[PDB]
Amino acid sequence: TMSLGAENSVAYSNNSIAIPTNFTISVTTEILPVSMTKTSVDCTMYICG
Amino acid sequence: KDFGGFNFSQILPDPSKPSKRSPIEDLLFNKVTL
Repeated sequence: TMSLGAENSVAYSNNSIAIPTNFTISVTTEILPVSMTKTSVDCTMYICG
Repeated sequence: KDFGGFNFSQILPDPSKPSKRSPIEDLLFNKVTL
């Protein structure tokens, strides 16, 4: 049965905050299709020829 | 649940029932009939 991810119960108190010290610059990628091939089928040559 | 006075009890899951859903998620499942 699938795991939905790790369990990370975070330390919420009423007066404690977490603040970053360092950072990472991360480059992710994302692929999007924008176009198809421009096919075109004539009926008359297809159905009859 | 000490969130400064805010009461997220209607949206947090209810452990004292099965399926572990919030009250609002309970009424959302009971009000939609397949």
